[PDB]
Amino acid sequence: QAYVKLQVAAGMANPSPPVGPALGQQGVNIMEFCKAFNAKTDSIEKGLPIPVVITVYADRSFTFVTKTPPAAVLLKKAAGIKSGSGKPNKDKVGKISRAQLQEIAQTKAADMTGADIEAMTRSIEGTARSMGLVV
Amino acid sequence: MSRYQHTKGQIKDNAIEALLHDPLFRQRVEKNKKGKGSYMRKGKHG
Amino acid sequence: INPVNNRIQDLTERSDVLRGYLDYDAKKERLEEVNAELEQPDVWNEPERAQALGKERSSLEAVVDTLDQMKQGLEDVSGLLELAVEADDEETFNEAVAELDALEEKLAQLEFRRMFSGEYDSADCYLDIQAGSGGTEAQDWASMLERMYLRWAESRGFKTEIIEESEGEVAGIKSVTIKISGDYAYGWLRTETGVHRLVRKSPFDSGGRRHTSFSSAFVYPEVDDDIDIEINPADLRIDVYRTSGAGGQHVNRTESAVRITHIPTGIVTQCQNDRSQHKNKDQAMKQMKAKLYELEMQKKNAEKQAMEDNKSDIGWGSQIRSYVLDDSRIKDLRTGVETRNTQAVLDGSLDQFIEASLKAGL
RNA sequence: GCGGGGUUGAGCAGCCUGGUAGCUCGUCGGGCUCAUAACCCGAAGAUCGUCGGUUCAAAUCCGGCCCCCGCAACCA
Ligand SMILES: [Mg+2]
Ligand SMILES: [Mg+2]
Ligand SMILES: [Mg+2]
Ligand SMILES: [Mg+2]
Repeated sequence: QAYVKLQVAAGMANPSPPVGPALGQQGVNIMEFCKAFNAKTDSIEKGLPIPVVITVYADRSFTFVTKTPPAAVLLKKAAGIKSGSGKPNKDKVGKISRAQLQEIAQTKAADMTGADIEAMTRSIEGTARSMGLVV
Repeated sequence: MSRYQHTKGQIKDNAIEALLHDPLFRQRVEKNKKGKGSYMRKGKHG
Repeated sequence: INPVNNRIQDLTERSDVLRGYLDYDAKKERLEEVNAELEQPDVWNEPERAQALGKERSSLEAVVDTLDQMKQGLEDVSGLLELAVEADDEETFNEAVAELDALEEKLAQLEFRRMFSGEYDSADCYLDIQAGSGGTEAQDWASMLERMYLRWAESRGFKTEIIEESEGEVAGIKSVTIKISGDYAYGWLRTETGVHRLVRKSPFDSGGRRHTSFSSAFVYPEVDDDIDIEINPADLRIDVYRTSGAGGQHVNRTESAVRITHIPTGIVTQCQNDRSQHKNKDQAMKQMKAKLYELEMQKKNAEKQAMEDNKSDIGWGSQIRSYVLDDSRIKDLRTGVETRNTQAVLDGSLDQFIEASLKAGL
């Protein structure tokens, strides 16, 4: 019932330019969602994007559960690099160690779909590779 | 801001150049206060 | 750290200058309103509008954001400068320096964008200098200007080349064309297009009077001469028919004459010079080709003429600088920057004027 | 289709029986003049359209290609 993941950084309260019409497409107001996001945020950290479920009921008071922050951003943070996608195999822009990746993995274990953290780590590595960085 | 009505007619190749060969950008030489073109029959207040 | 400090000091000033030229507050305001509009869901029903709006916004945002960053980065550097100095922690100092460098680079990029926005701004140019109506004095002035330009170009790094030069019979040069090769040569010089106004006591005058001579500079980019592509058989309509008068039975029967026609343009070329149809066609085809070329040239001319007319409409505003050597003050009329070191300017210190002009976008 | 041509920046030579780049102007540096012109002196400057060939050797002889200039392109 109108559930879609679509939002920018957590600290930016009330995203008017990027999301705008998308969050207030259905009957739910612009104020509420933003407020909810704000409420969510203060327990952890700002700057990073965070996705959340948007089950828009007929009553309008929607139910929601947060997800872990996206992987790509985390990877970038780990790196200390901004842009590292252009021409990956032809010339290596960035590079990361496995240990770091592993460390990164373990912190998202609640939302991550797996029991063995090894699997998670390898997924993360794969993701990193896709981006452009060689492990 | 009013348009300067140049004497070149229809400008074809280059406008600035045309203007330069125009009265607007004519040479101005000052009248000498002393020297050659310097004699004044009557003063400014004469 | 003295050089570093100096650099830091400079950078703030530079930023301020950029802001001034940009008209930053206005831009910010625009971004705001545009953003608001975007946020409103009714805008995306009209597709053409919406995309345009989006396009508008992003650039504005970039402009603002960059400026904001510039403000902050400098401050950070300053904060860390103290650490570098008194506390004497090396790594921290290094980091600060790095940040400054990065920030500086960013600033440069924005300013570069501002300056060299045009299509041909990257290309090499032909500086054309033409002396004014005066006579000898005017010629001399022109020559001086040329010299100055040459000095500038060399300083920059550009490769100068005197393509054509008409000399003055007494002194100075009547006219001169100079090819100025190098990266962003046109974009650097395009602002110098205009009339330049010298004021000085003439050495060639026997009276020794103060003369006010003018001389034009005109910078145009080396456009690539696009090849004249041949027309298609589909675009042409080809009649063939009998010829006028002539002599015989064979002539009466045969259809040697050829009338080629352009469907897009409505131009025609006939030919019936030759007996052979084929030859006539060839001739006719050639004629048609020639005509197309002429039409393309005509079009080019007309467009140019419009531009010229437009330029003329500015009139007295084509005068961009004023070199007063009696009272020793150079003034750029459009930007308003002044300097009393006239001689220096002449020698080729135009960066102060040029840069400002670029910033302005004039 | 048949001839003639492309040579310092311009206009002309040589090519005439292969090996020598000449004339007039122009350009550049000096002079004369208050200065400029004229005048005087001294210099520089040419892969001979281009590409191949024949030669010990090519502007020069032969051919191809590009461009120019003549002519001829008829008796139905
Ligand atoms: Mg000749
Ligand atoms: Mg001989
Ligand atoms: Mg020889
Ligand atoms: Mg003389």
